[PDB]
Amino acid sequence: QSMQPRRVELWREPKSLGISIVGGRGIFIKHVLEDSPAGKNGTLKPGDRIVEVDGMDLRDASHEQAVEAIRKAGNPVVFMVQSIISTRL
Repeated sequence: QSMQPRRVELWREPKSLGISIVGGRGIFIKHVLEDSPAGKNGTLKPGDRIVEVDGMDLRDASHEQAVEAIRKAGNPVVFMVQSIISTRL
């Protein structure tokens, strides 16, 4: 698998997007709600790194910065996500 971030579009429903995030001083997905736009997409999982939202860099974002940027996203919400991790041992 490419270790390039991948584009993920979430379509808002008139409630939440369905992700819990942690981190930020990376931004990571902690949980995905099954019955939500994130759950329905099917490709987002705990541990995924959110690197951009709607073209905006979140690599070095604070937690609060990320939260606002995602809350203030339009429709669809476009994420770039890093889903593959390699670890050197």
